[PDB]
Amino acid sequence: LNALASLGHKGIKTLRTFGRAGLMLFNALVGKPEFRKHAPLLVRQLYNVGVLSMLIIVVSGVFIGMVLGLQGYLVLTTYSAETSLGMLVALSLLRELGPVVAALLFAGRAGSALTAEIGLMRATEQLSSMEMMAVDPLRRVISPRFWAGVISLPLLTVIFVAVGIWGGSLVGVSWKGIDSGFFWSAMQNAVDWRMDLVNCLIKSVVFAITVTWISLFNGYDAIPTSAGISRATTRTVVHSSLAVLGLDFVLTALMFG
Amino acid sequence: LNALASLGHKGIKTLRTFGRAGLMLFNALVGKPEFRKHAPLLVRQLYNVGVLSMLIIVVSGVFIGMVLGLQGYLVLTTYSAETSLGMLVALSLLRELGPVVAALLFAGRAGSALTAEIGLMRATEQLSSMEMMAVDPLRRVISPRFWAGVISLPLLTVIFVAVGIWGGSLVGVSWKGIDSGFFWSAMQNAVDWRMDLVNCLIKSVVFAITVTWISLFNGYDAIPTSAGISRATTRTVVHSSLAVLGLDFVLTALMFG
Amino acid sequence: KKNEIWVGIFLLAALLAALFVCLKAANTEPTYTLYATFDNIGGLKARSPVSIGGVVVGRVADITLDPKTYLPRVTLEIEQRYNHIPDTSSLSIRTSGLLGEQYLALNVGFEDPELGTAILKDGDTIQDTKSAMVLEDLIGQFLY
Amino acid sequence: KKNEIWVGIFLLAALLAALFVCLKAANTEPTYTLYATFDNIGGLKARSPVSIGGVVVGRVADITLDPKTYLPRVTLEIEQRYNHIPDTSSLSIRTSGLLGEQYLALNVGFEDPELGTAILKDGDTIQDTKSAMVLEDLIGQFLY
Amino acid sequence: KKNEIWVGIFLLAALLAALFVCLKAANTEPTYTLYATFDNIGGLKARSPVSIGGVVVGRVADITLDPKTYLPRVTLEIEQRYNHIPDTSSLSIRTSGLLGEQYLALNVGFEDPELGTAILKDGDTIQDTKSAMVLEDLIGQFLY
Amino acid sequence: KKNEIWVGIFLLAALLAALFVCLKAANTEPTYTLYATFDNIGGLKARSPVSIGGVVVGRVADITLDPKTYLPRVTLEIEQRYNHIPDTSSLSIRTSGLLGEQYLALNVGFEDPELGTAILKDGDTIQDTKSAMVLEDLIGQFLY
Amino acid sequence: KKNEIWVGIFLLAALLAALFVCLKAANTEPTYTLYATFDNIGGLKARSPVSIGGVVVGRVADITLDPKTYLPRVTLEIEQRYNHIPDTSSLSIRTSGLLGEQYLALNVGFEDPELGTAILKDGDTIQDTKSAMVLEDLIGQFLY
Ligand SMILES: CCCCCCCC/C=C/CCCCCCCC(=O)O[C@H](COC(=O)CCCCCCCCCCCCCCC)COP(=O)(O)OC[C@@H](O)CO
Ligand SMILES: CCCCCCCC/C=C/CCCCCCCC(=O)O[C@H](COC(=O)CCCCCCCCCCCCCCC)COP(=O)(O)OC[C@@H](O)CO
Ligand SMILES: CCCCCCCC/C=C/CCCCCCCC(=O)O[C@H](COC(=O)CCCCCCCCCCCCCCC)COP(=O)(O)OC[C@@H](O)CO
Ligand SMILES: CCCCCCCC/C=C/CCCCCCCC(=O)O[C@H](COC(=O)CCCCCCCCCCCCCCC)COP(=O)(O)OC[C@@H](O)CO
Ligand SMILES: CCCCCCCC/C=C/CCCCCCCC(=O)O[C@H](COC(=O)CCCCCCCCCCCCCCC)COP(=O)(O)OC[C@@H](O)CO
Ligand SMILES: CCCCCCCC/C=C/CCCCCCCC(=O)O[C@H](COC(=O)CCCCCCCCCCCCCCC)COP(=O)(O)OC[C@@H](O)CO
Ligand SMILES: CCCCCCCC/C=C\CCCCCCCC(=O)O[C@H](COC(=O)CCCCCCCCCCCCCCC)COP(=O)(O)OC[C@@H](O)CO
Ligand SMILES: CCCCCCCC/C=C\CCCCCCCC(=O)O[C@H](COC(=O)CCCCCCCCCCCCCCC)COP(=O)(O)OC[C@@H](O)CO
Ligand SMILES: CCCCCCCC/C=C\CCCCCCCC(=O)O[C@H](COC(=O)CCCCCCCCCCCCCCC)COP(=O)(O)OC[C@@H](O)CO
Ligand SMILES: CCCCCCCC/C=C\CCCCCCCC(=O)O[C@H](COC(=O)CCCCCCCCCCCCCCC)COP(=O)(O)OC[C@@H](O)CO
Ligand SMILES: CCCCCCCC/C=C\CCCCCCCC(=O)O[C@H](COC(=O)CCCCCCCCCCCCCCC)COP(=O)(O)OC[C@@H](O)CO
Ligand SMILES: CCCCCCCC/C=C\CCCCCCCC(=O)O[C@H](COC(=O)CCCCCCCCCCCCCCC)COP(=O)(O)OC[C@@H](O)CO
Repeated sequence: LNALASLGHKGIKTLRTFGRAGLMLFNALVGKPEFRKHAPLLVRQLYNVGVLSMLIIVVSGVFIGMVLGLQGYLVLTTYSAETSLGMLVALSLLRELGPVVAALLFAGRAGSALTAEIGLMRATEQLSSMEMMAVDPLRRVISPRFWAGVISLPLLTVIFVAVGIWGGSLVGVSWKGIDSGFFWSAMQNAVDWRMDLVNCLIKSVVFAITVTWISLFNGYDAIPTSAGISRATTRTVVHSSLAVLGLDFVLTALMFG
Repeated sequence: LNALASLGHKGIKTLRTFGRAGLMLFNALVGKPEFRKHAPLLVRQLYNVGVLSMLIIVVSGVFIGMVLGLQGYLVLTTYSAETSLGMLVALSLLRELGPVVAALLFAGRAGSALTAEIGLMRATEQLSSMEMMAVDPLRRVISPRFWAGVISLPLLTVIFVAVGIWGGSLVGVSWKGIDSGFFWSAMQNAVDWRMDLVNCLIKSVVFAITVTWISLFNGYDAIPTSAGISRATTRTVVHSSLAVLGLDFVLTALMFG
Repeated sequence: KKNEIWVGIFLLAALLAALFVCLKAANTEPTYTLYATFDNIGGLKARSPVSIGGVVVGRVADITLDPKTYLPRVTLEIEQRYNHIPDTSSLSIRTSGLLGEQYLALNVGFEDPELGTAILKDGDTIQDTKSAMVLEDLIGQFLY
Repeated sequence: KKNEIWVGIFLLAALLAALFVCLKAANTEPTYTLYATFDNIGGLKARSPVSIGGVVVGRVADITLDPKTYLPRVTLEIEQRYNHIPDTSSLSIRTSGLLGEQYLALNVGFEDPELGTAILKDGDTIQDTKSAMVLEDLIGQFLY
Repeated sequence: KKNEIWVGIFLLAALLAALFVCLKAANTEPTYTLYATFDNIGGLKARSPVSIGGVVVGRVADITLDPKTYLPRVTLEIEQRYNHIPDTSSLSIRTSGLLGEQYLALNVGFEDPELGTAILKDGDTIQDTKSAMVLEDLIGQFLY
Repeated sequence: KKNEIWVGIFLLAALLAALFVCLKAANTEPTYTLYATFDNIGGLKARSPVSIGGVVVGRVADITLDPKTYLPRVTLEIEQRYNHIPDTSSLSIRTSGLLGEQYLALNVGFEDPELGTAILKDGDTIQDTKSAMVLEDLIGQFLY
Repeated sequence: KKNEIWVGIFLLAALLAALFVCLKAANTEPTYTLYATFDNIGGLKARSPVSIGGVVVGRVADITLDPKTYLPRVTLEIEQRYNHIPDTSSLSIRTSGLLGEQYLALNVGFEDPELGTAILKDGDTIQDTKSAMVLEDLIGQFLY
């Protein structure tokens, strides 16, 4: 049939897109450490990825914690359990909202800016002129941006959870008048260091590897035109959000199932 | 002081950016109806905005409903209340997750593709060559894309809630073994048409006006270079996500407070 | 012609999704009006059901505390299918389980023995009635 | 450009006028203030309602434990409609269900006989005021 | 390009090998199947555990109401470590807290007297099996 | 320029006006220290409230079981405003909801009679200090 | 030098945020071991507290089942500060409110009378060791 041959044609060129992505990350992270040449390159990329993402993370964390504090108050006040609001807000952020929503906003703001940057460096032949100076662009361009994304999303997640807990107490204690001694002490003996704090960090490291690898590859593999770069920037947001939400279900069934 | 004069300088040019955005939407939507010329233009834009966004909406809705069904099962099974899982899943989607998460994915996929499209039409002088043929580009280009975004985000939200409820029952009934008569009947007398179904549609229309207006203006006001278009595409995702989450708190305090 | 077919599939999917929510996830008729005045109604609300034997026969419309005696004067919306209620009936307010919603348990005084005892039709009032419970007078009646 | 500023000022004013109307309608009627003192109020917070048989007519503004005798002094806000309440009228604290919030039961002790007692107005005190129950004395005295 | 396919096959296999290991470790030891019949099992579902004094040793595989007498027939899975439970051992259905799940209490009430009673090895039945309990007739007999 | 400074000043005034409209909205204090020794406190934690009649007057910052006799020794922080409590007062531990979450009820058993009973001051010790109930020996009180 | 200052502020903010979570939101020492065998431990778990009078003095490890009798064996981690426990003590499993956790209520037999009653230190066993509750035998002891 002429339909089965076209489906197997797209199934072959999907296999060698996964193979090109495995060769790009392997040749970027392996060989000849170079701790002194890459240390100024890491600090500049840690500004573009991490510092420039703090506005969308701090402002979104306060609003999300305030919605959680308002919506969880109306549920718990039926059963006279509204002193357990701090346990509800903190646990619903350390699982499933701190890791996930900070990864979806990292993929839209820093993941789009990384695909657009690398695809612009191939449209202006900057990566080909680095190979002519006998400098490997996979070690010099790709790998400082990889480690800047793996470092900065775990650091942005812990800021998201901190200002989200503060926004939840801002509704519960300050506006609704829950006793603040009951609010904070019910939270402190419900949050465990192993089941809650460590499992929040494992999720945000798995998400940081996935979002950064997808975002760096879609710029490196883009068609170097002004319309082909914009098509690859949209492809990062779709592939990162389907992979964050898909991996979030598998890690929820493992850690808390 | 030389700092107060620079702050008032940025406070003036922020006022006339809000004024340029109000003039762009007013001159696009007002005057000489033209129902026959714009009806083929609406159907093509309803493909780019609506049909091409169905993959990120259907796949994300199933995963989010499955995480809600798994995480809400472990809470309710302590108090022997696990037949109320369908009430918990449906109400937490009709408020605060159906409207919000479908608007954040609409802003990343369709909002980025609308800023990139219009800014490319100014970089190649297509909007200036339409004014030379005595065709107003604000009525011919901007306004069919506005109504396609206001129509398609309420339609994508109701698909998100439908496949999210199905994914929640897929965990509760099929995997965990809750009685399916108890599951569905507890949902049906908890969901009201006015407090839940109508309030879901009001939120997704307010979000559809805001996301589309931000996304169309940032392409129309972009600096028409290959680096200035990519800067405006990132600006859409930040401004839409801070406005969706900010308006979500104000509408939650009104509707359910 | 490829783009206009896919828009038709996109509009069909949103209509099947709106039918799934409105039917399986959320599920005007001429009624008539009754009247009752209870001592204590605590927890009752507008749009709360009236039930005979468990089956919903009507709603609650606009409680509206009565002046000059300050007793709550509940008025109902019983439906036209059940036009045979004897006016020696009763009413109680019950709690639907233990933490459920609160509803009106319309007991039918199934006698109509003599007198040609009348039928509740629009504007008529009920006499028997019963008052809800408060949980402080339950322990007051238990241990004093 | 002489027009981008006056449009942007009107647009930014029309947003914060919409935001101020919305936030006011989420967080009137002339009322008149009453004061009462209890022995134990446990659970009664601010903005808790006062009820006539189940219908909310009043509020609670501030609790304010009184010096020199150490008894709480709750400040009521009865609405101006219900102006025939005697001053033999009682107050109690009740639970609003089985696990509900807390509320004030304005038990209207109707007498109006050949006595000549006034009604009330702003600043008058109710002396009935039973108390809130504790759940700790009653298990300690019934079960010993 | 002879290398982009063999890397992509190894990479896609290493992802679904990771996904199969993860999903198996979320949803062994040799056990031995046991059967019992009750009069009422209410609440006991599949995969509910069996306990020795509070320590879980067993499971429940399927319930399977038996034809021709209409009594449920639960199938147990005791661990192979605890191979000294006799045939005088009782079963009961308990609540696991106040509002908990449901569980089976494997009461090891061994006599081991002068006569040599045997051991519950594979496929044998327990005849003690009290029942689950219902708080409808118990209130109906104590209050009459 | 000229209007650029008037725009930078009109914004910083508005930016600090909302910072004073919110921080002054939604509401340090000198305190003094008391001590008390119970038999069982179970559920009381640090920062638990201390109440007179339902109004919070202090906190709890210690508890710390003490060696050599194995009794708990709570340290209180009453505010400086309530400096008139006699030494004939008691302390009891009340339950406040579910899941534990206890607090301390300080009943001002004020006498100020002959002999001259001293006001509690910084460092003194309340002697009555009843205890917290246990709920398991209360049903052993009921069933034996 | 502007980019390297802002990275230092970004790293300082993530350290203040990790201190806020680890201290205000979530809050190794040499210990020693005590032994006990209950009849029923229902609900108890590893890392559950031991308490004297309400104050946490240790945890729970090692809840495994004892062979040849099938009675549950619990051994504890009491802390080195409290090295004065008489071995005429008690033990009980209680429920921490009404739906809370399970904990061990170590009662101290504060006599140390004649015969120089020994001190519990590593490896010793406690023999009072009461029980847990099941809620079926409560009403079985009530109405039979
Ligand atoms: C004698 C008369 C008797 C009368 C007695 C009458 C009354 C008796 C009962 C009354 C009611 C009881 C009130 C119950 C109040 C307690 C409710 C509560 O606190 O729930 C917590 C919520 O945390 C949770 O996991 C919920 C946390 C996660 C929430 C899920 C995230 C929400 C969003 C989904 C993500 C979408 C993807 C991301 C979006 C893009 C669970 O914490 P928990 O304590 O269990 O400890 C953790 C561990 O044990 C796991 O449970
Ligand atoms: C592709 C490019 C690769 C680039 C790699 C990038 C960097 C890779 C990681 C960086 C730091 C990770 C921070 C995670 C901190 C959490 C580490 C941690 O302590 O978690 C342990 C388990 O971890 C676990 O399940 C395993 C979970 C940790 C894995 C999370 C990242 C997954 C990918 C990692 C791949 C490299 C790993 C190389 C290892 C050979 C728990 O034991 P713990 O003592 O607390 O008490 C045990 C008690 O319960 C009983 O003794
Ligand atoms: C320590 C723990 C380690 C665990 C390790 C587990 C390994 C997890 C692997 C993740 C791979 C992520 C790779 C990225 C794949 C992202 C998926 C993807 O590419 O998206 C679409 C396909 O979606 C799809 O069919 C659906 C795609 C699935 C999304 C990926 C899910 C990740 C795994 C979750 C599975 C849960 C199963 C639960 C079973 C109960 C493509 O269409 P489309 O042409 O429009 O493109 C747009 C453009 O071409 C428009 O022309
Ligand atoms: C005699 C002996 C006596 C013994 C008696 C002992 C036992 C007695 C009690 C036992 C426990 C009771 C179990 C309780 C089970 C019921 C729990 C439940 O169903 O909760 C529903 C959740 O919906 C809800 O709003 C929660 C819905 C919204 C959830 C919030 C969204 C989560 C995420 C946040 C967004 C982030 C931004 C977006 C992310 C980017 C509330 O529905 P509800 O019924 O109230 O009706 C709606 C209306 O009334 C409003 O409440
Ligand atoms: C800037 C460019 C403008 C482009 C405009 C784009 C399109 C604008 C709207 C399209 C359709 C909106 C669909 C919304 C459907 C919901 C409409 C609806 O029925 O809701 C009513 C309230 O609405 C309300 O609060 C008011 C809420 C509806 C507003 C939601 C959109 C906000 C912006 C709308 C601006 C235009 C409005 C022009 C009006 C003059 C409730 O009453 P209902 O009978 O159910 O029972 C009442 C019972 O409780 C007692 O009688
Ligand atoms: C029927 C109901 C109708 C209700 C109508 C209500 C009206 C609601 C108005 C929405 C306006 C949305 C306009 C979009 C504004 C989006 C805000 C924004 O622009 O983002 C940043 C500022 O954020 C910020 O300071 C914080 C910005 C706030 C985000 C906007 C919130 C919307 C309103 C929520 C307020 C809740 C208050 C709750 C009080 C309790 C800009 O920085 P930045 O230079 O990096 O730019 C990036 C680039 O320049 C990098 O060089
Ligand atoms: C720390 C540990 C966690 C790490 C997590 C690791 C996860 C991250 C790894 C790699 C991502 C890096 C990027 C990989 C490539 C990005 C995903 C990809 O393959 O791209 C397109 C998706 O194809 C698509 O239909 C999507 C196709 C399906 C995606 C595969 C689903 C996930 C794997 C389930 C197996 C399914 C097998 C069948 C099930 C039995 C294929 O382009 P296509 O050909 O259209 O050409 C046209 C034009 O678009 C580009 O040539
Ligand atoms: C509810 C909210 C809770 C509180 C939230 C407080 C607000 C959020 C706090 C911290 C996040 C700030 C992150 C710090 C970012 C600092 C990093 C930085 O300097 O970025 C430059 C500007 O960034 C910028 O957009 C400047 C960032 C501005 C930050 C936004 C402040 C808005 C305040 C007025 C809004 C009025 C709304 C109503 C308020 C009452 C970008 O240039 P770039 O590096 O490429 O080159 C250099 C050369 O171009 C810069 O001159
Ligand atoms: C259906 C009904 C609902 C409809 C909802 C309506 C909401 C949607 C309306 C309009 C959005 C359309 C786009 C408007 C413009 C997009 C937002 C905007 O103003 O852009 C930048 C943000 O500035 C910024 O610092 C963000 C500045 C603050 C944003 C204002 C917050 C929201 C309004 C709170 C008032 C605060 C006043 C002080 C508080 C008392 C300013 O560019 P800037 O100068 O840097 O030049 C440099 C370069 O970036 C472009 O020139
Ligand atoms: C848990 C999941 C739950 C079930 C989820 C089911 C999957 C999702 C269902 C419906 C959404 C599909 C939307 C239909 C989109 C149809 C619209 C369409 O045709 O779009 C074109 C292709 O789109 C496309 O990426 C083709 C879309 C492909 C859809 C993805 C199917 C992946 C299946 C294999 C994955 C293996 C993973 C493991 C599975 C076991 C884009 O070209 P464009 O218009 O510009 O020009 C024309 C010319 O280029 C097209 O030849
Ligand atoms: C994108 C989709 C586009 C949808 C297009 C717009 C959808 C529709 C918009 C607004 C609703 C129209 C207003 C409703 C008109 C009537 C408004 C009204 O107040 O009348 C009520 C009748 O309710 C009625 O029968 C009307 C009730 C019939 C049900 C119709 C509700 C519309 C459902 C919304 C669709 C959900 C899809 C989105 C889901 C996410 C009387 O009071 P109710 O009887 O209670 O008390 C009395 C009782 O207790 C016996 O006396
Ligand atoms: C981006 C930030 C980067 C952070 C860098 C990495 C962070 C750290 C990674 C892994 C944790 C290290 C493994 C812990 C080492 C010890 C692992 C271990 O199993 O030992 C336990 C001791 O716990 C211990 O004191 C170690 C416990 C002390 C607390 C340290 C936990 C690390 C907190 C994580 C940081 C949260 C920040 C992110 C928040 C979102 C004994 O068992 P536990 O006593 O229970 O029973 C006995 C009791 O009942 C009495 O007998």
